[PDB]
Amino acid sequence: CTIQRPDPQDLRNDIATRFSTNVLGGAPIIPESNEFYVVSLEYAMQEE
Amino acid sequence: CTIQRPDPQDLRNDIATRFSTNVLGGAPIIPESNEFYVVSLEYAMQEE
Amino acid sequence: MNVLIPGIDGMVSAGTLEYTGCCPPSFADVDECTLATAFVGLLPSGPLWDRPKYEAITTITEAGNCAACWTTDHCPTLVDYAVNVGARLASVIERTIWPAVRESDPFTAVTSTADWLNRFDWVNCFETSCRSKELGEKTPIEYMTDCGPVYVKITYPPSLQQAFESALIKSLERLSMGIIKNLAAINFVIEPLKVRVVPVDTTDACENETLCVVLEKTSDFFDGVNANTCGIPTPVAAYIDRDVMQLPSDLDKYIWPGHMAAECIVRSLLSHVSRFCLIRTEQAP
Amino acid sequence: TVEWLKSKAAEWPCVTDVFDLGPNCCAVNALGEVVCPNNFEFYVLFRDTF
Amino acid sequence: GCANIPGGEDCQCWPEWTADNGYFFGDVVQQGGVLYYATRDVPPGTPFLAADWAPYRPAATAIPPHNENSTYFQYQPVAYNDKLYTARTDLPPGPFDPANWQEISVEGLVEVVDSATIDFTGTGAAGDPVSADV
Amino acid sequence: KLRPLQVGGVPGCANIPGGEDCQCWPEWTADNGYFFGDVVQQGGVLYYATRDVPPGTPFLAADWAPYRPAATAIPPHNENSTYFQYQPVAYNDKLYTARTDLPPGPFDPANWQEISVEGLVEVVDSATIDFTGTGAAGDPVSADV
Amino acid sequence: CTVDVADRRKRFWTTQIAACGTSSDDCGDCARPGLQLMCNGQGQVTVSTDNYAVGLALNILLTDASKADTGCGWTPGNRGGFWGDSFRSDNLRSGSKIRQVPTRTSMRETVSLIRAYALDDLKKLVTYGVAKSVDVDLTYRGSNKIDMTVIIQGVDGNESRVGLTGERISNAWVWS
Amino acid sequence: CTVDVADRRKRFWTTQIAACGTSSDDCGDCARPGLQLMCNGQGQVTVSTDNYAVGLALNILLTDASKADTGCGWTPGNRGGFWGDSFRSDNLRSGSKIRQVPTRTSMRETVSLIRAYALDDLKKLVTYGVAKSVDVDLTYRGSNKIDMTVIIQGVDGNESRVGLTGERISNAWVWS
Repeated sequence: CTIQRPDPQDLRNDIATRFSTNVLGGAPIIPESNEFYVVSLEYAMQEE
Repeated sequence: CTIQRPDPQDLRNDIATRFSTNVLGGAPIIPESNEFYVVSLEYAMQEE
Repeated sequence: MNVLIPGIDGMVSAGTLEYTGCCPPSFADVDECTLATAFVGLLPSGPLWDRPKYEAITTITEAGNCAACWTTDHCPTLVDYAVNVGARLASVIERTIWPAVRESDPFTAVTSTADWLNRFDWVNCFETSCRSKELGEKTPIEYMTDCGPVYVKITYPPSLQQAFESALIKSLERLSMGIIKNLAAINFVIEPLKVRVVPVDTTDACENETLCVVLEKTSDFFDGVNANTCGIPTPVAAYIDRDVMQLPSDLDKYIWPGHMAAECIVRSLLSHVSRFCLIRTEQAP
Repeated sequence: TVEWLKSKAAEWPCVTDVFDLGPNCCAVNALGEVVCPNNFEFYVLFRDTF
Repeated sequence: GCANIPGGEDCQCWPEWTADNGYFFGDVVQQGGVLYYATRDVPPGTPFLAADWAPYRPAATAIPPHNENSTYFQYQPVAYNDKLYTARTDLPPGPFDPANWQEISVEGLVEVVDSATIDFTGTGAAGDPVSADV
Repeated sequence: KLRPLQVGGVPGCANIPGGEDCQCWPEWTADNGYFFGDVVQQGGVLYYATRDVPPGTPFLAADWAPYRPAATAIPPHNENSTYFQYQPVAYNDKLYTARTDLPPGPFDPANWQEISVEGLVEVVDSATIDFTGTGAAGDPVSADV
Repeated sequence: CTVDVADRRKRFWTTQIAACGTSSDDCGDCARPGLQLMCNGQGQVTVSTDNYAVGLALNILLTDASKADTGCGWTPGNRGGFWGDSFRSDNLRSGSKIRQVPTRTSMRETVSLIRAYALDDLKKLVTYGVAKSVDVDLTYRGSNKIDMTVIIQGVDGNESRVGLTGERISNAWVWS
Repeated sequence: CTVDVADRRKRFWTTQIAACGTSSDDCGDCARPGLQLMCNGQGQVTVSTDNYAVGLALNILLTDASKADTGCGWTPGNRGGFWGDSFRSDNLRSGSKIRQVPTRTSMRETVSLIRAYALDDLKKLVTYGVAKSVDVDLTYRGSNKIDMTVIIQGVDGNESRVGLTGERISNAWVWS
């Protein structure tokens, strides 16, 4: 690698935390919901 | 060679396909709905 | 008159151009807060977007991450999603484009210095057991044993090795630009290593054997490297106490990597000369 | 300069290969230490003429 | 305000007491301005019991009597039957078993007299060991 | 079961777990040289060095052991560690204490304070050497070939 | 297999009437629509996704469309619309233009004008394939008051009627 | 660079109203337009270049154009116009023909004729690309007196309006 490639789990936690602090106002996310899938996509997009 | 900034329309088509397949289970992106604006916003991010 | 500053071609004179005006805003400018609030402009306009776009406040949490301030009268809309997208974007720019642009230049590389050394094919002369005898009878890092010297691989502290490799890469990049082999250009090339070549003789030589040159330190501090986009490179010391690192006793009291790299480079540059020493002196900080 | 001279001598007409001095051609003084050559010498091969 | 970004529990070095978290043996906690250390592996949810926490100061070591509900580290000393024992490995709670603990002796001195054919030297002390030579 | 919340009403539904940044117990960094006893925090776990570690060495399992503030440790004597005064160590399963500040080096009984006790020993005869006595006062150990 | 009968298609967030509560201003009570957050048993809030057709109708009515080219011009930033319309493929615009009526005397003519504009804009519900017979009943002249009840005719998620004149809406999975 | 925006195009001298001062003749005070010389701090006079559009309008109104073919003809040297029109590529004529009105009774008709002629001539201001909406308001009959107020609609040197029916004219750098 040449840039950094942080630990996947940490990256997904940060993405989910940003989405909860901004959109849901600080509450956690229901698993297998629209927001969960949105978070997973973003993650895939940031990986790319 | 290999990789380069994608045609705008192709970029948005791919973002819309990903969004509708991985989130909305395959439903079309109906214009002027909240998913239309979310897809527009993601495309803008990738363009910037 | 002109006052000349060193260059890749001796001592040229330098100058300054006028401030033109156009220089695209660079990495330093982008901030999550300055472009989280900007992205709210991408939404449409109308009675559904006017108020929310007007009440868009933004604050900074602990770990950067410019978030939206949910006062106890909020109205969940898409505007906060736009704040989110802008903040992300700034984050992914700062973690994806700022590196890989900082690493493509030998004068700004931070985390890819060893890779740059593998590109420049840099080999050390002091680390191989088949070293040249003219390199000294016992190099500072070789300890003595009945059957000859023994080199000891040193594992420098991470910060010191980072600074040393960065300096070496700067000097190798400058040398690859084809200098003429006089003393001013050589000193300018090996300047990032904080070492200067100074002759020993005064009288016109050219009639005596042994035209030697001593190496003299110009500072006790490598100029470091800043991973950030705003600041100043933090300097690190350029030396090692032998007793602190717990090395064998026969080695020198203070070991300088920059001095050894500079000695390698200059002994390779002036190889075709037939008569030239290089008297190394133990330098305590 | 050694690689430069080799890359220049490769441009002579019909010079097929350019080699350094082989291993069976080193030299040692009376004391028993290797001597480094002060000149620049190498070999060439005209593999399609002679 | 910003009622979505929460902050607090600022940062201490010795943590405060709380029932919700469990403490292994040796954990130090701060309660009522006093530093206490746990004498046994306390399970979560249990309230503050005066028999589970003992007063503690950083440079004051304590060799407690061996307990049945403590997680001891390697080389950690305990007192069993008025003898000193040190754990050999990172062992979980359980009853005392000599195969888990090393007994720490101290020293010994013996009396030796030179015989007609062997000379004895030393008294068994460290650096002056018992030795013999014909 | 999903209930429409309100304007101004997430503090209720959720509990908004707050953030936290505690970095006491300075983090382990290879740029520093550690002595025997120096405690660091790595991966959220406290470790204590088992010997003097020179700068630049990576994190190895043989140099750091887990730490708990009220737990004591009498480690076996090591020749690469700096011992403070009255530091107890175990040498050949015998307890000793450091008389002064000892620099790194091999064992030297003159610098260690021993305990003592008087002592006893049992001996068996051999095919070449015959043993007598027990070592106590009045019965010195003797041996005749 | 046999389980099949349930579309795997889901619905995204939907704007809702009175999601952010009413706003009294002594002239009456408005609605102030937004996004509804549905809570759970243990924290874990989630945006609601009901009433899709009314969501599109609110997205259409409450967003300004592009203004018409005048010789006067418009400020670069006031000409309405959405840049995202540069990428759709159905060759249409986004928003409505009820707030762009050329006001005139004889409020009956203004009523007729607003009827025409509202009906032209709401026909995009049928054009998208979400409703079938959207219609308005704008009827009053008062001083300035006007009532504009809107009907959004929908279907169900299983074709239960045979031999219709039209053709099932293309997005009858939102339930319209 | 970023301080770019300044059209490097300059303006030549312009004819100006009352540059040479009024000329009282007991019927009124006319203007006598010419070239205005601006002084400096230390000698060094210089011709002014302000009010470009009105200068062109003066050069148009105060220059006789070629007369129309008659049966008797004209003196070789009185037929109006400018020979320099033989070299322009736009295929147009230079000057005005309000001084060639075939005077008649019922001064209302002469008013209409002067209106037609002046509007035909001043349309060349829009045709060249210096104005956009020239128009006159010639309204009187008196004994012979007539007012002929002229308006020359202009623009600015930076397009600040979006969505126009027409186009930025051609020469909006003169400021019009």
